Amino acid sequence: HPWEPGSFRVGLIALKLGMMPLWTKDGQKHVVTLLQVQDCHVLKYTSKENCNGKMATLSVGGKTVSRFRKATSILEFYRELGLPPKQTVKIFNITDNAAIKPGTPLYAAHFRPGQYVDVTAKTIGKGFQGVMKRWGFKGQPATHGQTKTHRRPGAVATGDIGRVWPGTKMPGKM
Amino acid sequence: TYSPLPDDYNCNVELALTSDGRTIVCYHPSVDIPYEHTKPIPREEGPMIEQLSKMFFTTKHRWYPHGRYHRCRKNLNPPKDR
Amino acid sequence: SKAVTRHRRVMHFQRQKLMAVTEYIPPKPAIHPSCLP
Amino acid sequence: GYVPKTSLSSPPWPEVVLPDPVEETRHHAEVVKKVNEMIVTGQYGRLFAVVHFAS
Amino acid sequence: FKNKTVLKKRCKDCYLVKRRGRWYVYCKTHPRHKQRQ
Amino acid sequence: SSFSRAPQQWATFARIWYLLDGKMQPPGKLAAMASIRLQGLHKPVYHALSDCGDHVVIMNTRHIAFSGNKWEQKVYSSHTGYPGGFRQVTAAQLHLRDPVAIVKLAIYGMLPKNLHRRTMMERLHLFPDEYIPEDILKNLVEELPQPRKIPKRLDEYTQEEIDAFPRLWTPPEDYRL
Amino acid sequence: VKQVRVQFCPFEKNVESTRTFLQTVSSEKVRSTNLNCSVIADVREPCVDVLFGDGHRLIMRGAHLTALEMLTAFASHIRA
Amino acid sequence: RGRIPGRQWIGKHRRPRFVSLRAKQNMIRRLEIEAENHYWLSM
Amino acid sequence: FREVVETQEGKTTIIEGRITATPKESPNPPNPSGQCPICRWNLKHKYNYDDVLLLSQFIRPHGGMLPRKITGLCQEEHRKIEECVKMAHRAGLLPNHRPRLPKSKPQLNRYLTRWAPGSVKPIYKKGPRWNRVRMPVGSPLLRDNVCYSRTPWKLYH
RNA sequence: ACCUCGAUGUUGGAUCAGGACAUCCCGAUGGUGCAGCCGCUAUUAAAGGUUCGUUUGUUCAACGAUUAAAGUCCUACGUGAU
RNA sequence: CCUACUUCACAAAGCGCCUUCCCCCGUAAAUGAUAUCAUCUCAACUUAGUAUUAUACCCACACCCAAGAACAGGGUU
Ligand SMILES: [Mg+2]
Ligand SMILES: [Mg+2]
Ligand SMILES: [Mg+2]
Ligand SMILES: [Mg+2]
Ligand SMILES: [Mg+2]
Ligand SMILES: [Mg+2]
Ligand SMILES: [Mg+2]
Ligand SMILES: [Mg+2]
Ligand SMILES: [Mg+2]
Ligand SMILES: [Mg+2]
Ligand SMILES: [Zn+2]
Ligand SMILES: [Zn+2]
Repeated sequence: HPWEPGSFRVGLIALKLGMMPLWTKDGQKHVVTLLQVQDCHVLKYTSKENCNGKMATLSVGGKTVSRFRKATSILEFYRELGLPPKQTVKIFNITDNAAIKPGTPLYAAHFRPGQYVDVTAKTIGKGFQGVMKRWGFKGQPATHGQTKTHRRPGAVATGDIGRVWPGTKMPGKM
Repeated sequence: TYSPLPDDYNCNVELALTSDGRTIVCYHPSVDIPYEHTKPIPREEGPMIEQLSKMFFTTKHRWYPHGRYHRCRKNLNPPKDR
Repeated sequence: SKAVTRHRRVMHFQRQKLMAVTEYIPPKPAIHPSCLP
Repeated sequence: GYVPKTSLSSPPWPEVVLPDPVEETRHHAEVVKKVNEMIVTGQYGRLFAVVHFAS
Repeated sequence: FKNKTVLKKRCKDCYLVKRRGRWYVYCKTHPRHKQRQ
Repeated sequence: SSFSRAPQQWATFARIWYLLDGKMQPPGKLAAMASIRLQGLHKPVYHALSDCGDHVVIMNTRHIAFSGNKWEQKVYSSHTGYPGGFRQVTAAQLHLRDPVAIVKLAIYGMLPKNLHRRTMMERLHLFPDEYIPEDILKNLVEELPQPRKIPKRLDEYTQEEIDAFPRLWTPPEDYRL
Repeated sequence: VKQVRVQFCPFEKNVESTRTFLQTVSSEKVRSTNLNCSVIADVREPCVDVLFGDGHRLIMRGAHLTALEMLTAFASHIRA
Repeated sequence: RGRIPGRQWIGKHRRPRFVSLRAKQNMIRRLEIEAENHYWLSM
Repeated sequence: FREVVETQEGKTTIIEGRITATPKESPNPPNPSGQCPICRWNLKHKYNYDDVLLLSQFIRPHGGMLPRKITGLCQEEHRKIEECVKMAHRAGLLPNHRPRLPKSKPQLNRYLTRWAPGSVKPIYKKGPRWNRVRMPVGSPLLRDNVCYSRTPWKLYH
């Protein structure tokens, strides 16, 4: 179908290769990241009614992986689709105008220069981190008597409530 | 024509008093369902608990097991009446 | 609290009931005189 | 004393007309006779009874 | 608009209007007479 | 009578499906009826330990009617738990957001505050509009009378009723009206 | 406004509206507001004919119009 | 919110108490009984 | 009832008034000597907001009330009729008496609305049990309406 | 002088702050002895913010330099099993 | 987040870089009755006046790991 206002097309699943500089004609540097589209294919399509959401959904799979390390159901699904199993499958909300047959490949040219895009990914896992690094708490002074308190959280709550509010910023996985 | 209650359901109530007025008699023959008011006879743990709750219109809680304490406290030979 | 207080002292519940029971009841003139000739 | 039909002109409950005493007493007698004939002919199975015993 | 518990018409042109649930003294010749309950 | 023990017990402790139509009905009266039926308090064999509740299906819950200015004055309050998470939403706003929350909350409040309340709410079924699922419709057994009789509009009043109602005054002939 | 003419038959009833309209329009304040504006309160059903400065005519038959309505229409047409 | 200072029903600032129609009727009934008592003691 | 009709012909606009047919009070009122229509027809305390057949007789074609000097109503019954008319309009029982002239507003069914919907603030802080902020229902002007129930009307909820 | 003296650790600061609005700044609005710029006053608004230093243990105060502003409070005068 | 610079060096960081998107209501006005004027309207009503936030995100042995206290998670073609 031709493009119409209010239409949302499918995206891709790329692989973060790295970063490099890129200079514009005004002599300004910009750090630009490299996203490589590695074996990106449409895998599944569910219509508005089928998914019950406000928009249809297209599943897109990327970074083909070994068939020996995938669940039997996933292997069956990919065998029926006719493609090797992909590392990640993500769901894109689209209008019915942008429906694409499952199995079709997607390419980096799907986007074009000058466009503006949104990129979602799992952030670098820093594990169980202290309050200072996780929430940028000031911490306590290094000297002037401080006994065994340099990076600990201060008061976590007030005395009256006699509890800790849900959502309190505490040390934990970051 | 007056009827204290509708006679379209259950028995047909008819109240009376004996001549002395010292006892009330009630005649309540049961009403049979009319043939015209009738139709012809037609011719994992988490998912399991969710399915059972959907089936029986209950909550998930009752379908979880109980500890040995409660299981052995339960009386397996309860008294039976009638 | 003294018998005479700067504020309206709270009455004992029985006294409150007594006052409510002994409130003034105006005479109701059956048919309202406004719409009688 | 006429009142035009409004939501409050008449009581919400329906108006009930009780049977006239003479005809109703005749019906009372007829029903009592019917039940008495049932008892005479033994047209009853189990009988239950509310009985005041002790207290 | 000044908040007043008692509203007074401060000139001939002031008028009382009950708007958005409360009384207002509005005035066009002397806007400073504008009062809100 | 004359039934076998198990069929008799099944018939006695069977759960019935009732239908309420919430069109122009007070959510409170709807909730009272629904709570009675859900608890099973309408059964002579009722007992809190007998699990004698019945299914209640309320349709047209989107078209409930509030008496007075409750649409703007009644406030539904909740707390997400997090600091600053106190949300107070008026009845109109809550109705516009969820067309079932008003009746659901009314029934939840009227139900007893014990561990059977959530089971009773599971037995409860609410639908914003006339549409009902086919399985629920087949399950339906009885339709309860609407607690509030809907007053008739002038457009709905028949000419016979208008003629029957007398003219109460002679308007002046030379009045612009 | 250019000219205003009011005609009526006083011996015939239903002339109070037009008579009060005549009194109000001829009130000295209006004539001082527009001295150039000319009133011709003839009399001989009752009618009021107003010719404006733009050569536009308003005709108010005050048989069944109250003075307030006639004056409101007159002011509205003045505003134009 | 909506606190009664100190203890309810005793302090200067007590929790307000309001008489219901039920209580009014009860008191009126007792008053009627006592009026009849006055009458029967007056002879 | 007279109606004002204006016709623009050329540049000479005419405007006249014609007296159309007018309703007449039904013959033989049940209670003659009643000083006003309501007390004359024995309706002093026997009508409510939903009695549109009664209310519309005191209604301008666009929903406005009629003056006392014209209707003949006593002051108390005029106030009662005005409040009942407001409640009926807010409940939607007068669909043919709408204001003269609309974006689609949300449709919330109402009845017995004392206040204008847009002039009441939400009760965010309802008081304690002894000082609860209650939501008015109906009108106090009808507190004396005939009560067929043992309990009186609850004007505040 | 009602709980606590077979212990409820109590100034100021650090840390983290939750909350109220009787709003210091940012938003909208009425009045003005509102020409404009500054202001003053009142209604609504608590989403966000509300500085760094010299002396002083100071909370505060003064002073220096700023800021859109450098708010008033409650929280065991919040928070010493941090 | 690490392409540069910096601490530094298979990486973690800032002193470095990148992205950050909607309201809220107090009043100001139209038409218009009660009260044929007028009146912004706890009259019916028309606008500034919007929330019902919208969209976004997520949705299937053993060894190594940008995943991690353990567990869990990703890869092993
Ligand atoms: Mg440090
Ligand atoms: Mg030490
Ligand atoms: Mg140390
Ligand atoms: Mg206390
Ligand atoms: Mg002591
Ligand atoms: Mg003492
Ligand atoms: Mg101890
Ligand atoms: Mg404020
Ligand atoms: Mg103190
Ligand atoms: Mg007007
Ligand atoms: Zn003034
Ligand atoms: Zn009267």
